[PDB]
Amino acid sequence: GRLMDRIRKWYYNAAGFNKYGLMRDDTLYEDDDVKEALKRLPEDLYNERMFRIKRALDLSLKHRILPKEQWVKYEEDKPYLEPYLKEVIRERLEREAWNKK
Amino acid sequence: IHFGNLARVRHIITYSLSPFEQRAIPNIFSDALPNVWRRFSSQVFKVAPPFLGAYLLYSWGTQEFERLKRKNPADYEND
Amino acid sequence: VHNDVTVPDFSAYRREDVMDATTSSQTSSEDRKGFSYLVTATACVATAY
Amino acid sequence: APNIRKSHPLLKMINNSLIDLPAPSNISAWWNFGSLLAVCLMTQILTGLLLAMHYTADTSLAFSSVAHTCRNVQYGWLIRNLHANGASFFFICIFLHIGRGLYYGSYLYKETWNTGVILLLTLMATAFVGYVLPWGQMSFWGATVITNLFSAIPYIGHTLVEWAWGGFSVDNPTLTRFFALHFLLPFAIAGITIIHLTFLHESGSNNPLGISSDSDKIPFHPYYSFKDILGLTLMLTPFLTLALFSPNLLGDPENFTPANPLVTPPHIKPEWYFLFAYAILRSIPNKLGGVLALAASVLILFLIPFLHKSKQRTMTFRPLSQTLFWLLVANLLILTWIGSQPVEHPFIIIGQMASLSYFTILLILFPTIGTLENKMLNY
Amino acid sequence: WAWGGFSVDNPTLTRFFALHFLLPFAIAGITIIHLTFLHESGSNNPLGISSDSDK
Amino acid sequence: YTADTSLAFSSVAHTCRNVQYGWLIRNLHANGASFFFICIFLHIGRGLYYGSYL
Amino acid sequence: ELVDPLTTIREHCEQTEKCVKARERLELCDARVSSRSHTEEQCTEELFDFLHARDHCVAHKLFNKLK
Amino acid sequence: GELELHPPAFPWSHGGPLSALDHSSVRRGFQVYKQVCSACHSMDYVAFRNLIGVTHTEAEAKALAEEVEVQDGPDENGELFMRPGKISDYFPKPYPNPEAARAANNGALPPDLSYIVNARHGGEDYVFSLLTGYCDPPAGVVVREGLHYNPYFPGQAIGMAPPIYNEILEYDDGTPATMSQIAKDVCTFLRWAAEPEHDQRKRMGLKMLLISALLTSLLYYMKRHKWSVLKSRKMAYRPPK
Amino acid sequence: ALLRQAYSALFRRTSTFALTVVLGAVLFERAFDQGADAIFEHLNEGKLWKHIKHKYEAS
Ligand code: HEC
Ligand code: HEM
Ligand code: HEM
Ligand code: HEM
Ligand SMILES: CO/C=C(/C(=O)OC)c1ccccc1COc1nc2ccc(C)cc2nc1C(F)(F)F
Ligand SMILES: CCCCCCCCO[C@@H]1O[C@H](CO)[C@@H](O)[C@H](O)[C@H]1O
Repeated sequence: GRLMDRIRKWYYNAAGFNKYGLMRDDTLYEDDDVKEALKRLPEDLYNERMFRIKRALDLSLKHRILPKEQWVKYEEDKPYLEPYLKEVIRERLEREAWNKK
Repeated sequence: IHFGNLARVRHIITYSLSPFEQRAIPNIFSDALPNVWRRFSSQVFKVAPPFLGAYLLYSWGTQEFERLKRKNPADYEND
Repeated sequence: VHNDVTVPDFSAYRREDVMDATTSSQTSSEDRKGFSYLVTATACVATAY
Repeated sequence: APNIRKSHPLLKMINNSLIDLPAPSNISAWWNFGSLLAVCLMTQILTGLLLAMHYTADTSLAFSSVAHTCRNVQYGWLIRNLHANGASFFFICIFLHIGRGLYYGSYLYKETWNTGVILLLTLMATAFVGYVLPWGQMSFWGATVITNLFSAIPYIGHTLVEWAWGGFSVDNPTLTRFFALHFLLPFAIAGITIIHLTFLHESGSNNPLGISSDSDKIPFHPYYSFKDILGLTLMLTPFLTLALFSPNLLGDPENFTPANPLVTPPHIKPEWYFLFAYAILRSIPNKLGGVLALAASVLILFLIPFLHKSKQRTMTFRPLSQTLFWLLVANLLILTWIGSQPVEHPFIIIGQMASLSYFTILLILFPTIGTLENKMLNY
Repeated sequence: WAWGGFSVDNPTLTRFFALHFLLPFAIAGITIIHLTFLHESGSNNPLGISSDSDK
Repeated sequence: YTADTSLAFSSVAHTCRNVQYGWLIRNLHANGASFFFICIFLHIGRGLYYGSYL
Repeated sequence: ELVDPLTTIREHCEQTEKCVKARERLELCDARVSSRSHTEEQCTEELFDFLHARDHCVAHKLFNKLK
Repeated sequence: GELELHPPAFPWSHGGPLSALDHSSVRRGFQVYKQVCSACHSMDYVAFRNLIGVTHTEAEAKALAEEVEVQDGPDENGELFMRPGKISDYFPKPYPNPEAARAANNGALPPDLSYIVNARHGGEDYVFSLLTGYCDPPAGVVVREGLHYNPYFPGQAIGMAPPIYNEILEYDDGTPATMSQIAKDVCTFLRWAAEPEHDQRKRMGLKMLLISALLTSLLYYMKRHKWSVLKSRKMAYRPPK
Repeated sequence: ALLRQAYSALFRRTSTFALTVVLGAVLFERAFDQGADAIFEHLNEGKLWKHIKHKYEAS
């Protein structure tokens, strides 16, 4: 429903990672699927992500955040990793199911 | 040995000054405090709520317990 | 190119004596260090006690 | 190897864990408790040895030997103060150490976490036996009441109990074996602490944002050596202030009275750090069920790693989990409070609720809210 | 200072029990260090010549 | 055991006389200390003879 | 003869609106309890409220007049 | 029952975190103990030498100790025997053992007072409020024979008959021996007996605070000074883009 | 300019820095102690044995 979609944008703002300049995907815990997914990222997307994270960590150490202007906006958050992650998980399930078979 | 194998990093420049050129505790009023408040503000409503809800429970039960020690004059009327 | 790169401005953080881009920062060196080392030496004395 | 800090089989160790050890550039003050816990431990051991050197493990001399230590031994009173209060500091520190780990999902480092739990249990048993040593009224009845719970384990009940007591009731044989255990356990703690730090070093420290800190690591020294030393003095001031200005603040006055088997104290209650568990213990009326509830109240910690559903490591970016977390903390102050209150209405029902909520939050709510939160991120 | 008095007496006894209970653990401790240094080189052998050709 | 001049000697006697297998445990401990030294002296000897001290 | 500053201050305190109100409550209980054979009620609670208020008052003052 | 009365908070001269014990009040409290409580209450952990430099002179203390007969022994024939006291002796016990104690107090057992103030919730406030709080039972309350009414004592029926009354003794320093004055002095004394370190403990607490303040300060600067390198650090992303 | 002089004489060479910490502690102790006891005793005028002592000393 286009209602809970209001909820989403709410949560997104409540979470607050955008205040560090992080994209939703930059906050994913690096389990195994994510580890693999990242290895498949194009050089540029990978380095962009790297700087964003090193930037947040520097903010976090400083106990500061980004000026309101620079915060990532809900509709401008690039889910760059989700496509790859989605695939890494498909492949794994395939193998898993095939090995029980 | 963990320094050198850590991560693949490119195109990032950083600048820093010797500690003997800068201020140990700089901008206390223009920067420090403002952020201290910023931070305090953003958490109060997540933290305080349950602690307060406990204070109440505590305060009630402490009193409700003492009240049960006082006598009810309505047990010595009919005698 | 690296020629288009310059060190940001650290005015917001510089100690006074080395705030002026045209004054030898060496004249106030022994001063800025003597202070910070005095603090340290004192912590040592307190800890020794 | 050029510098003798990298090659030497011993200086290489001091170095690879306290000087060149890669630490996240942004770990907060909640990462200062590990070192405090350590220092605390070396401190307890040192003051303990100093006391053990004037103690006498015998029911006819225990109470008085401690009294003799405070009254006659040069600075004996001070060493005694520091030891009993140090045990508190130890727990305050350990509880925050745990909280921190729960909030920032450190438990994902399973072996580091599981060894942490073992350290907690060992520390609790340690303080338990150590408490019996001065042989006061609370020392005897605390020992009597708690160790008596084991007889509630069908079949081998009275057995394990009379074996542990070395007799038919808590008596001298129990005392002397408790002194031995109290003198021993701390070294096991130090032992296991080594293992704890070994597993930890495999991965390195976690950090407040819960994202790889590989792009920004810094040498433990001078950053964290100075940060940790400061964190020490900060805590130490209140510890000492409360110790030197209000010595008997935390202690029960019933322990200034020599144990007596023919006089049960009106209100038998543990030191502050056990209260919450005491509350959960009595919450379930039925000797066995209360024991099991107590057991699980701590053993539940071994389950946290498996009830993580979030796709993010910490709670820094999960507002729902945050409040639920603080609800839990407050849930614990309540149980604590209840633990110090007699078994009477309203306390009895408030207690059963707080217990019920405690397990509910950890077993049901937390894993659920995490799932719910993943969908709110469209994951 | 060691006796805790003017002659070997009770104060000496109680501090000896504590030391006796303690030292053995230090022995275990140091034993670990002993075996660590040893493992750097490996064991020596009756002929005193490199045993690398036959481990 | 009881670390007190008025009870030490007897606490050990009590251990041997009253404690289940206390006599055996006491024997093994005192004699174990000897074994310990016999072993350590040969350990050292070996080391001196075969130049392990290097 | 010497006087116990306690008894003095004890008297002066029993004047308090707090004491007077408490004191009155007691005399009433005592009266109805004393005039009834075979009963439970005990004027403990009332006695306590009075003693609590009186003694509370005594505390601030009493030590001022002690060496 | 199930109702209890809590003592008030008297402003003791030694209540302040930095306020020592009034040694003049402690000296008097000793007399009260020596001449009144000691007839029924033992104080096993205090010795005459403990008075020296605290409330008495060395000469005074030795005297106090000789006023007592102590049982020593054995001798050549293996016989016990009396002897005058030494400053190394502890305060004399009133009875040989609890059984004898109860027998002389109607089955009641007057406790050792060495750690009394720390052994009772209330401390000197509780002991003071009890000594000076004896009165008649309210309506409906009957105290069994041998027992006395005291609201401050749990159960209100205490086996101790009011130990002190005005001029029950006289201070050789010339202080008005009123009942409340007496109780006040013995209570101060009881605090000392439970923790002789009291004063030193607070003198240290003071030094601990100053040094603690000074050091926490310095170390905060040092920590900040080192971290300044990171706190002010700036960075940029410069892809060949 | 003491900071300058101090830095050149005391904090420069690690050897003199340590030597400074020692004499610094020696002096600081002597001073901190007197001041501390002086504060403590003054805060407790006439309550300590030290004070009431005269009343019973004189053979
Ligand atoms: C023997 C005739 C007594 C004299 C003289 C004093 N006390 Fe006593 N005291 C006595 C008895 C028999 C009891 C037992 C009360 C009971 O029923 O258990 C006591 C008890 C106390 C207590 C408190 C006991 C408690 O709180 O449980 C205190 C603190 C106490 N006594 C103090 C005290 C002091 C200061 C005295 C001299 C001024 C003193 N007592 C004299 C009997 C007698
Ligand atoms: C004897 C008690 C203990 C000691 C001496 C100890 C010591 C340490 C030390 C020194 C660290 C590193 C710095 C820090 O993060 O604080 C650490 C980390 C850690 N400890 Fe403990 N610990 C103890 C008990 C426990 C307990 C009870 C738990 C949890 C059940 C635990 C869980 C952890 C975990 C998970 C980490 C990882 C921290 C991170 O996120 O980087 N520890 N501990
Ligand atoms: C993990 C470290 C330790 C903890 C948590 C600890 C805790 C305690 C506790 C709670 C008590 C009772 C304090 C009181 O209320 O009186 C105690 C007493 C005692 N402990 Fe420890 N202790 C530790 C280590 C040691 C060690 C290593 C020794 C021996 C070398 C020791 C010797 C004693 C002695 C002699 C007593 C009895 C005297 C007294 O009560 O003060 N302790 N300890
Ligand atoms: C707590 C007592 C000791 C323990 C537990 C211990 C243990 C060990 C162990 C297990 C070995 C390896 C196997 C062997 O060659 O026997 C070893 C080797 C050795 N130990 Fe010890 N040792 C002890 C005391 C000493 C002493 C007193 C010396 C000499 C002062 C010593 C000198 C050596 C040396 C030099 C080796 C090298 C052996 C070789 O390969 O030639 N150890 N020790
Ligand atoms: C010898 O007894 C010592 C007690 C104590 O407070 O230790 C510091 C004590 C005193 C009074 C009542 C109860 C205790 C001990 O309590 C506990 N002691 C425990 C010791 C170890 C573990 C794993 C759990 C424990 N749980 C408890 C619980 F509070 F839940 F009953
Ligand atoms: C945080 C570290 C605080 C250390 C505080 C050291 C103060 C202890 O100082 C002590 O004071 C006593 C009373 O005057 C003296 O009798 C002792 O000799 C003295 O060492």
